[PDB]
Amino acid sequence: ELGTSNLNLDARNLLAYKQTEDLYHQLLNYPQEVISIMDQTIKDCMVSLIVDNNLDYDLDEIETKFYKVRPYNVGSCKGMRELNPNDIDKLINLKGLVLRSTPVIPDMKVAFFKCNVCDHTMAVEIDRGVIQEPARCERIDCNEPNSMSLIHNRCSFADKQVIKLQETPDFVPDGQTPHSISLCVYDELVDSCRAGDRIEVTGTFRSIPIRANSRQRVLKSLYKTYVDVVHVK
Amino acid sequence: RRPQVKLTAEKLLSDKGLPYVLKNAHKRIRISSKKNSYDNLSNIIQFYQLWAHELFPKAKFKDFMKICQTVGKTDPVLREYRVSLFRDEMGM
Amino acid sequence: AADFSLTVLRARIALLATAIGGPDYTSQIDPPPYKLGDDCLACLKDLKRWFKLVDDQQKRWDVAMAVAEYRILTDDLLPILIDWENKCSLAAKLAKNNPDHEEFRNKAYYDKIALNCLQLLVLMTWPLIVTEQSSSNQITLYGELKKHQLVYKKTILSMESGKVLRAAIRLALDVIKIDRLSRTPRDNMVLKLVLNFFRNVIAIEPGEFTINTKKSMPKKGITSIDTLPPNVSMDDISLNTVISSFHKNKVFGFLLTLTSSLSKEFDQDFINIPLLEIMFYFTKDVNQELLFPTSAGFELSKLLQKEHQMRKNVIKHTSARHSRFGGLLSIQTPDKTRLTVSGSQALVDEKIALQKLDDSKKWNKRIIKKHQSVAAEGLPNSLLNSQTGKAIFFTESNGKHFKEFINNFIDSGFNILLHSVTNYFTTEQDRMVTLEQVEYLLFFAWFVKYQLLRSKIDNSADIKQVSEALKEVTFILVSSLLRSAYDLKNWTVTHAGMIAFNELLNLVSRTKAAQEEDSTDIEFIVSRLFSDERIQLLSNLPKIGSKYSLQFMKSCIELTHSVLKVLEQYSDDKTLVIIEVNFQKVQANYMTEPVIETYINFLERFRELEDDSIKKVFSFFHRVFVQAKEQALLFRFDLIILLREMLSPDGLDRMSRSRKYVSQFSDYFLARLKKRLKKSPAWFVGLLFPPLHNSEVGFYQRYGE
Amino acid sequence: SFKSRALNHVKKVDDVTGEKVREAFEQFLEDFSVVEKVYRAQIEFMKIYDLNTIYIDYQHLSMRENGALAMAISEQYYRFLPFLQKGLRRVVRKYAPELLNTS
DNA sequence: TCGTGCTGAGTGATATCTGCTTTGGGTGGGTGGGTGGGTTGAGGCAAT
DNA sequence: AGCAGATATCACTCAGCACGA
Ligand SMILES: [Zn+2]
Repeated sequence: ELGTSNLNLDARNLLAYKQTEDLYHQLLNYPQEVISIMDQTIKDCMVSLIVDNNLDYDLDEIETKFYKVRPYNVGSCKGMRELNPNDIDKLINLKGLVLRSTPVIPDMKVAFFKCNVCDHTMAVEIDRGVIQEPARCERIDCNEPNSMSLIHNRCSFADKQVIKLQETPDFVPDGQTPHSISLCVYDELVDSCRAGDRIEVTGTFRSIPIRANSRQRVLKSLYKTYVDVVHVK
Repeated sequence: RRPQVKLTAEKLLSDKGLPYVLKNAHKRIRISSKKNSYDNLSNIIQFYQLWAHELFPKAKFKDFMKICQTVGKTDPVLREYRVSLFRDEMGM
Repeated sequence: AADFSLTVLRARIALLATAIGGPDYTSQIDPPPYKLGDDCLACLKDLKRWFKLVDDQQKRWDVAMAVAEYRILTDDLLPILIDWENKCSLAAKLAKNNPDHEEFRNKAYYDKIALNCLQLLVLMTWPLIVTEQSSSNQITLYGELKKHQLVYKKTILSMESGKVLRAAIRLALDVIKIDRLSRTPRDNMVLKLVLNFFRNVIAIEPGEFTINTKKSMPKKGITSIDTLPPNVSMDDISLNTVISSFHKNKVFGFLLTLTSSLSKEFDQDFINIPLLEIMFYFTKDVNQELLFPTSAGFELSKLLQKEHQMRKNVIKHTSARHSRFGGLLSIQTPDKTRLTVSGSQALVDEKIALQKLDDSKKWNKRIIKKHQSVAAEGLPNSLLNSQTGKAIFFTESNGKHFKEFINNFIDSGFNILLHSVTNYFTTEQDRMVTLEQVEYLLFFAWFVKYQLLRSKIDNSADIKQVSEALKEVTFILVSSLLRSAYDLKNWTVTHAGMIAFNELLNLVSRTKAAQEEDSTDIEFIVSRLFSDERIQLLSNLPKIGSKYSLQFMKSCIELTHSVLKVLEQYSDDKTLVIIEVNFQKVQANYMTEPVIETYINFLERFRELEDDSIKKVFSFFHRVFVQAKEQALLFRFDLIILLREMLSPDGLDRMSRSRKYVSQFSDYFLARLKKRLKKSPAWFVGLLFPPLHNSEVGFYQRYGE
Repeated sequence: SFKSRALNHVKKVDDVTGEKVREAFEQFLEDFSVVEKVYRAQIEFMKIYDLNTIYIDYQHLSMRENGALAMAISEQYYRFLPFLQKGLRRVVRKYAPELLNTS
């Protein structure tokens, strides 16, 4: 009715149902795949409601939307000092104070390529941030190799933002400098919390390699940790 | 100076190949009158694509098809095999 | 030596250019009037002598480059012609006021200067053709001279709204003022010069982008293929601007007057060929369907909706979350082995998983395409090589003017022009070069098809205007041209003859539809044209089509469709005697693996074709599968893969009749394939491979019995 | 004594939708009125003073063509901008031929 | 008009060698910049 | 040590002909 897409899910409700206790455990253990499955299922039920109820609502509008799920209340909140490597790629809850938020960063989703010889265009999806540029024109008649140009302004982008979070005052055991963690928010969650605001964030604890230098594929041994936020309160 | 991998007649005639298709291709493939035509086409292509992938990973599907075409036109052993098949079936 | 001589040549031509003349700034009148120099006529004669003695006899093109560098044309000849035309117009107005009033002195000298200027214009604007024997200098200066020609055409069509066209028309009318018997050979030469000038103006167009192939193309690749000069855009040299200028300067009226009195008050030998070339260059790049379609807003909304549907179908392949979300999939093969894929769509769908598996593969099988540069044979860009769907976007007024001009020509003198051209060419067949053959065939085909379309749209204007195509002289000329082109392996003339024959068959079908009793004399023509050799030829065309360009394929397909249509209709209507015609024999003739292959190849490119091509292809397929019962031909994998592509949600729009044809054919094909597979398990293997040619088992394979 | 490959501009695939946008834009600049023509007069004004920029009121655009033209330009301005310039030049050519060339 | 080599030079392609340059720090400079980092201590200047 | 450009030596495709069928 309101035209929104994001759905807020209480993880405890999964435990409240006999069938989905395993699903709750999997979400706690394997969040990425479970979240993707949940998004697709949400879209499927949304379309099926209109299909079964033979409502007058337009279906084409629904088919062209992106749907998401924002789970919260996934257990007791840990501390920034209690995050060990065992918690990598797992769903965590963290309370803290917002300290700064970078401006909106455009994140690429779909790459748009153009042929230099026949003015033919094609869109290639991006996986793990790797553009799958064609080797040659897809046209039978025009098979010109190595003639594809990327049009930056005709591509599809997403919203990204990096936020610095500090542990709450009560979490400091003795009174030393409070520790901080970096958060990443995408799409609607962008601009969902200003500096100096106390928030609770649910997300995935992730580690990403850091390149030694800009010239080479060489990586640092030490990994950097951050949180892929899925819900903000 | 590296030998290329080719879809040779040898390959085609191995246990994983034509004999594999004959042994189990009616069970997996099924053309349904209650299903959409696109679904049946996709099912047939799915079976043959998985078999091809298993057999000869280097190539794509269409490429595989083309290669198959050329092999069948050229190879005399493959021809023999085919004829054999046909003969044995006609005798039943 | 060579460089020093080039410098001397450039300096001397620059001195000539500065000596021809220039604007007189002394006079207070603005804009200043052009003033002729002391030796204007001598300068023009010397320039022509340079052209003759250096450009041609020594096989070079340095003189033309030197002339273009110093802007001899845009600054001297065009202003001179325009000023002379304005003086003549003022004299005509004065004569209207009073016939005895005259304001001309040295009229003979002015006319001499104007004629020399027009001759030099024709010399500079003559088409440029590069052959195999062309010298290194000629080969090296091709692109620059083509760009200079583009600039010349733009200036001719723009300056003073193109009054030099009116000057040329006046020069031609000067010859027209004297009777045919009184016309000296010089006057006919002037008329031919004017017609050649118009043909050259229409013909010029951007050249090709020639690249050395010595070295395999770099990692950078091709940047862009641009041949336009710096300050020239496609809008200046397009046929739209040509139509606008011609309508403004009443060139169309002059051409209509020439072509209406053709062979009656004029010497046809001089005028027939130039008119034919002019009209071919007029209508070579024009599709006749566009001429018979705010409406722009409605079409824009429809196209936006089409793009919206395409984007909606594309959306299913995009992940809601960002790229770095990091979902990993494991897919189990029928044997217990797991393959890894990445992406949310992979987890949520299986067809997407297999498509990604396919797509991820690095190895590509080499595809070799036999490309022939049109500039090599000297031909211009035309329907033969222009990509299907390339539409000339006319304005409403320009489109109306062009349609009116073509209609008037077809109702006035197309019959006579075709008769004269056919007589002259059949009298001199062997001397034909490829260009003349292609030109004649394309002109005939275009005008016949346009008349057919207009007759369909409008019940008034009718086939009797193009009835001269039916006559046997033109028919035998076309048949001989096509057959010789086939025999000598000249594929471009083959293509042109194919198009002409397809139009002729469509025409004859319409005439038979008109009246049977009056169409007995056309049953004669049908019997003549379906001669066994011709049958064979026509059948062979498709079998070879697969090797050549797309357009070749399409013409093959269309000619096949027309041939089968006429054959079936005339077998049903009456009996046919060439040797009696056995429609089943021909049909059978048409049923072989190359034909099918050709068809498949053509259908692979379905995202660029219209619905008519798909309809014809699937009509042929219906003939194959149902009427002929030659089903073994179609039990292939190329067809199955292509049909999956057609029927997939991303392939073809749901709201389309082409999808209806495809769905019906797919249903029938799948039913018969299932029945065959249930009968013979061997066919599972068989599908993969071409048909067996074994006496023992061949029958069994083909027909299952 | 050399191997040479030729490429042609007639092989290129045209943007059908973009051309229709140009066709619609030409009508808007040539027929819109509020009763003297608004943009025909403006083009004349630039001709006398030799000005480059041409100002179009977005409110006027939404009125003509039911709003399809305005909506299309709004979402895709980078894509359709080159085609708008093609349409403007054609109208300039018809009514201000001398405006195309720089002063 | 199918099948089976023999010829073949053309059109590739991919397995295979030849030269930077880098970190950061004055053992590359200030005709690469100071919004790509370094950078705390002394010194001179104007507003106070 | 790693990376980007380049050389040169490696095969493969369409090309077409002789025999016979
Ligand atoms: Zn291309």
